[PDB]
Amino acid sequence: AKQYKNLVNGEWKLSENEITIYAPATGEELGSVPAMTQAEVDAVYASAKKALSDWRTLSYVERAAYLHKAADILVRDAEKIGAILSKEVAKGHKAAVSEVIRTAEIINYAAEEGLRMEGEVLEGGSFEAASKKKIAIVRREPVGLVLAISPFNYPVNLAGSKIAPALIAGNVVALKPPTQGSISGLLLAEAFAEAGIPAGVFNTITGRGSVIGDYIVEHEAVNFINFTGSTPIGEGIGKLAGMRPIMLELGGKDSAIVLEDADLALAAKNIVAGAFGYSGQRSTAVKRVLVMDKVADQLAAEIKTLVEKLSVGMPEDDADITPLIDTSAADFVEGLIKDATDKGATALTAFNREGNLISPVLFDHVTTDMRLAWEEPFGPVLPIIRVTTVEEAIKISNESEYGLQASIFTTNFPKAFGIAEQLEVGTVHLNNKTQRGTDNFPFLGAKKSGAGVQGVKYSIEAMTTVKSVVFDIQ
Amino acid sequence: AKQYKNLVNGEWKLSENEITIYAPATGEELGSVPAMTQAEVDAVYASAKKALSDWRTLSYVERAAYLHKAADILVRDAEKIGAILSKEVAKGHKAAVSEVIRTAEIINYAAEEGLRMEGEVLEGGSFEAASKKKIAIVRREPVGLVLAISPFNYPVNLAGSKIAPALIAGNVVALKPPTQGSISGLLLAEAFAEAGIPAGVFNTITGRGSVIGDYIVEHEAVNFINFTGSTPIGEGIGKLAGMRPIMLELGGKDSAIVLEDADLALAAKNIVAGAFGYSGQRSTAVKRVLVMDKVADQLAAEIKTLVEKLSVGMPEDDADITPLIDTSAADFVEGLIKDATDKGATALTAFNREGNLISPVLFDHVTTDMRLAWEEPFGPVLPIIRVTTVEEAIKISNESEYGLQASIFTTNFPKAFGIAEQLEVGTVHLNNKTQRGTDNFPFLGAKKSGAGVQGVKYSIEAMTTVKSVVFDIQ
Amino acid sequence: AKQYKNLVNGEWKLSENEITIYAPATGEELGSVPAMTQAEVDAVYASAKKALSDWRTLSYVERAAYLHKAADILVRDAEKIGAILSKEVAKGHKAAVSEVIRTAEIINYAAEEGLRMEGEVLEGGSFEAASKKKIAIVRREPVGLVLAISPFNYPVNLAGSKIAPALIAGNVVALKPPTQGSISGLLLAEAFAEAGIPAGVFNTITGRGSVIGDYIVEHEAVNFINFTGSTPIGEGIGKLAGMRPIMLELGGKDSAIVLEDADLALAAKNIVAGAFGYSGQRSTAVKRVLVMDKVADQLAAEIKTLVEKLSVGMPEDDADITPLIDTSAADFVEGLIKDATDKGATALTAFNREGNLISPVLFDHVTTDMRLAWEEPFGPVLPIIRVTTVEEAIKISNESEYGLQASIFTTNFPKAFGIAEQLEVGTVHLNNKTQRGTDNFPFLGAKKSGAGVQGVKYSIEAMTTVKSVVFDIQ
Ligand SMILES: NC(=O)c1ccc[n+]([C@@H]2O[C@H](COP(=O)([O-])OP(=O)(O)OC[C@H]3O[C@@H](n4cnc5c(N)ncnc54)[C@H](OP(=O)(O)O)[C@@H]3O)[C@@H](O)[C@H]2O)c1
Ligand SMILES: NC(=O)c1ccc[n+]([C@@H]2O[C@H](COP(=O)([O-])OP(=O)(O)OC[C@H]3O[C@@H](n4cnc5c(N)ncnc54)[C@H](OP(=O)(O)O)[C@@H]3O)[C@@H](O)[C@H]2O)c1
Ligand SMILES: O=C[C@H](O)[C@H](O)COP(=O)(O)O
Repeated sequence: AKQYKNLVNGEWKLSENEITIYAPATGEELGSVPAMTQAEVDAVYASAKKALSDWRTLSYVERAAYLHKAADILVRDAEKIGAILSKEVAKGHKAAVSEVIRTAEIINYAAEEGLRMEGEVLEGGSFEAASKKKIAIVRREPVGLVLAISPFNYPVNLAGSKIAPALIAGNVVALKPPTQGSISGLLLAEAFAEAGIPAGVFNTITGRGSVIGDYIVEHEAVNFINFTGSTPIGEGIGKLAGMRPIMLELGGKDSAIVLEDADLALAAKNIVAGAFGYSGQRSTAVKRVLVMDKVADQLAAEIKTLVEKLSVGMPEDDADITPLIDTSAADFVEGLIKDATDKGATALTAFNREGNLISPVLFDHVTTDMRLAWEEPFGPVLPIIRVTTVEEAIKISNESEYGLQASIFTTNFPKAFGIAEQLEVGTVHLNNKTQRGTDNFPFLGAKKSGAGVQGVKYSIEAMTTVKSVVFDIQ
Repeated sequence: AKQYKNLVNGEWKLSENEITIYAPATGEELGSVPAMTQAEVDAVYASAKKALSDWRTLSYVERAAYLHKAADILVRDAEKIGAILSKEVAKGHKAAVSEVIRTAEIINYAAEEGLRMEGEVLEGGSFEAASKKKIAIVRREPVGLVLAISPFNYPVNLAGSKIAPALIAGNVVALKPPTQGSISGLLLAEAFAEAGIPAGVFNTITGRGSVIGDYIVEHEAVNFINFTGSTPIGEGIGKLAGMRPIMLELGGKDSAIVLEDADLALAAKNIVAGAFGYSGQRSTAVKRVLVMDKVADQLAAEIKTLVEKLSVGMPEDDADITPLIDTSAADFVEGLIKDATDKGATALTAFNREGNLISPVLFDHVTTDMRLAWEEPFGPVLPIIRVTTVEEAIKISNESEYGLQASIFTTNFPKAFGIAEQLEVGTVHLNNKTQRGTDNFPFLGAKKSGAGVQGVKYSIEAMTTVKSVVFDIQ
Repeated sequence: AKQYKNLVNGEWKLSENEITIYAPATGEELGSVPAMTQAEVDAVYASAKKALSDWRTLSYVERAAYLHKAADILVRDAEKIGAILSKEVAKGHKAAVSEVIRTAEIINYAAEEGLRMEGEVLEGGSFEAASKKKIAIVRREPVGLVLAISPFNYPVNLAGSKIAPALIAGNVVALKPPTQGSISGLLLAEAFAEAGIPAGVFNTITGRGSVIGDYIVEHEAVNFINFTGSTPIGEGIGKLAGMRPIMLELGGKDSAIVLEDADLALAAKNIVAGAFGYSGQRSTAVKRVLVMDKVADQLAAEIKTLVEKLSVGMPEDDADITPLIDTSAADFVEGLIKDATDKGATALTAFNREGNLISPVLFDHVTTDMRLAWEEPFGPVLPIIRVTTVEEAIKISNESEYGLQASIFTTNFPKAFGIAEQLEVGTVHLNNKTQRGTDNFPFLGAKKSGAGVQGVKYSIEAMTTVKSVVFDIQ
């Protein structure tokens, strides 16, 4: 309906070519976003680097004021933005509004976290007596221009989680939203524009990653790449970054380890909520159940009953299971479902597909020779893998190339901590689904699941460097 | 002339083929080191990953005890090791012994720093009231297998500065010393072996980086690359690293900014010591003087007087200026000198070369069109560049692709801090030469000078990750 | 003139007796505050300890919301409150409004500082191998009921500087303002009540020292005493506190050391502003100049010219010099002036007194046998003491029983740092007047100038304790 524009050096810019966005659940035309050229990318980066000097010389309190204003505007327009976001990525209406609200919360928290940045004073006399009068005054500085790249499934939340930590520290930022999700990304940018963010301090880039993706990453003007998306794309970003710093939040295949002494009802509740939330289109979703044989039959039945209770419908109706982001995703999920069936897996809930609306499929008796045991579906399908020992569960869990998070369901917490030490993941939730929040907590993935540590204070630290001034007291 | 061996899984192994090492100053045959094959590299990494489990489960004090033992052995054998190191890299005998002692100091300091590793407890109620009973127990863990690569100019010191921080945190390590310097690196390995370091926890790799260099870095078994060397090789390591974390300490072109109110005698003393130490083969060396014109004539004269008193001779005689590491290095330095001369630079001290022993050359009236104004010589040649304003000095300093350190000589310390904020370097020393110490201080380079922050406590943090355990209080 | 009430368990209470409050500059009747009995104090403390359980179990975000709301209300009523504050303690009208604004900023900053207080996870294996599986989860908790006692010269700012840090951490608070200043304190309490602070979480106490003075401190319900006032009164509070924690902000006699290379005009500007602000009725004020004799004549002349131009008049006219707080204070200041004159000091500005309005008196050639060299006047009188060495200045400065802050005026900052290390004070300001701000900086006094460390984050730590939970991983 509307022709959207990029925020470039404090002004709204059209491009010669544009990309029409459609609602994945209905095909409704939502608008268009610019298809930037390489020359327009250069202008965005040139504007950012020119604004950096005056921006980093502002006080922390002044930079924090801008972020607070943008958060206030997001809360004001949460219904407006969430309504469009719901259509753009086929997310439940209420869930879409919640994302906008959560984004404002992260921006506010990042502003107050970052303005309290402190330095250190180190003593030369800690290392050698002859240097006892030498001290080091170590203060934090920005890294420069941060390229922020958000994913389709949380195009606003996982944009703000990068923009706010970067800006408070004195960096300038360019946001590359996902094409499917660029409208919501540009709506987020409108809030920062209305808040008065100085020209060039924050800008947006839109275009198909397959066309301009490598160019925006390879560009020498960029000092830092903060990316959330698929593991293959993250792999390429790692190569193109060279020796420049990066943060990557990539794929996940979070395991849920259920021991013999677990509250099976509580486990089934958390497993189903985490696995099928947003139709399973989340990196921190429960994506495989590793359950001890003794309790597998009872756990599978309780999970099944809850899966049968999930609603399947449209975003406007706040259905639990909504249509997937596009046809390719549904075809990929259907293939994984077909593979499990052909190899003897027991489908405890039935596969059905209407367009790209896939019903929630629960598989039992999944074996490691099935693709569904390892590949990230990003769809509403959950495998149950039976194990005989906790060592096997740890073994199978760590054999995955992914290591984002894991859940352990048990009443023996000392043992759970011991298991957690052996799991090659960033975060382990006890008797709870895997999840990124609360946003002050650390969020990181091991192995192919990412690089660097996020969460608010951790993001700020990652996107800063240090400047040491050393002198001798006389 | 001994046949030296690599430390592999608690055993000392020769290889089918070996590399003969010669003292660069005299041609004396010092011994041979193995020329490992790719399969032998695979065996090293396999051994390390197998030892990781038992090593990381030990207590901090147990791991610290091994490091203290190794440091004690280094101090005991400082003269023996220093004598060979002096010959192998043409470093002054006394300075070579000092390197070994400093290495023991770093190992001891890293052991006591790392054993005090602490985690953090985060409150869910800091972010949202509904999560006030949720807490995150965040503990530190090793990253896994660290590949340490040291340079020829400090093959023992800049090996220990990587090994000890990694080991205390629970990482396993493979050390790839420089070929010219590998004997010294294997002598360091002997100390760790005699200290009883468990088999596979620490290993060595030798071989020409031009044949196995890419292979040891690209190997998927490596979780972390900690490298010190040239910028082009560091640039390639960043690409081959992919998404994996790295630390790079690359080239330097440190500027010495001398203002009109400077103590010229103090500036000349620090500039000469820092520029010509080890014949200028140091990354943190003063490599260009940016001096206000008003004081340039007198500074240049006082620097000249000190340069003329530097001793030029052999490493065994503890000469200030020793022969460069190889003929190519000397040819490169002579090339830079010719470029400056042809373009009109004033040679305050004459260029003379006997073999690869180059006399110390001081140039005045160097211009930005000369290669010596920018390229890292790694030889005993120092340019003086006159400026008319401090702004110009800052601009010329930041025009360099390097940004390791900088010195400011002035009596106005508030203004010196303001200049320091604008310099694109890791560390700024006031009224003192640039230097890495004290080793507890942060050490880092901006732009093409590196990635990550070293210094003991910073090295430990860089080579650890975090493991978060989240649960709800009831 | 209205009859004011105490906030007690969410209700506003009069007492059978009251205390009428008059403007020190005019005798104007401003209103009355209750003269509480010991039994009414018991009710205040009982209500606070009754509310503690529900208050400390709220989330940090919930507690922060109350403080932010209260700060907003103070900004709204800054003109209303400041107008009364100006009359109550004879502070300049504009300065009084500024105090209210500064209080709001401190309340906001404390709220966001406190909600981010983090805990620690400690490793048993850091100390002994046998305990390597034992970890300590250390979290912050409030100390309980904090008694906050504010001073007459900052009855709102130095109340909020205690209330807000205490409340965010989960403490409950009882505010005892000074009698002269009690109205302004109760006006501050109205803001917290309007913000919805739960009943009993924050309360006020007013009354006569002859009835409740020692009683409010001795009461066993009080877990923490946070006091700003005179040193003798602080001494007594320490005794009555027993083993309970306290914070004391007492008197000062800040030295301003002026070296031969100092900018005398800048030094004179800062010395005069710091010494005569609010007629010198501040503990953190330049109260004695220690100047090298070579520059003393020129410095004294620069100070003299500035002192002569200070305005002397009424709070309503924003005069530089306003009437002192009461007659006894003015008599005490006159006595110090007479002693200095009788012992031979040179009066560079004339002494005049109308009522309790004393004109600013500058003395030169002050010797350390004069009372004015040591005793805190709390009036507009400044001595200049000439020295011949820096060592003499340090000795004379440290001979004082006070050690709050000090100023050093010089262009040699390395030397200034060396001097600062030897000065027995909390804070040393270089080329600037002594001052408490910025409020995130530490504020503390050595020797008889106080106990504990204030500034926002330091005040929160002081008014919290830790709770350690230790268990073994299995
Ligand atoms: N770990 C986490 O925190 C987290 C959170 C959310 C999602 N994810 C992961 O993200 C994936 C799903 O999201 P997605 O489908 O949007 O991922 P994607 O296809 O990798 O795209 C992610 C972002 O990268 C951009 N991009 C694509 N090609 C690029 C290139 N060559 N160079 C630079 N940027 C390029 C895309 O732009 P276009 O939209 O124009 O292609 C988009 O904005 C899943 O694997 C999921 O696990 C991870
Ligand atoms: N910033 C610092 O802390 C610091 C300190 C010292 C030196 N440096 C820098 O290091 C440079 C001089 O040292 P250098 O001559 O030893 O540097 P270099 O030629 O880059 O070699 C450094 C190390 O890398 C190895 N290497 C070579 N090719 C490799 C490859 N393709 N892949 C992986 N590793 C490879 C070398 O082994 P071989 O010997 O077998 O080639 C050696 O052990 C200067 O630029 C100096 O500024 C920096
Ligand atoms: O891609 C989705 C990520 O997992 C995201 O963090 C989901 O949000 P949550 O886990 O915080 O609920």
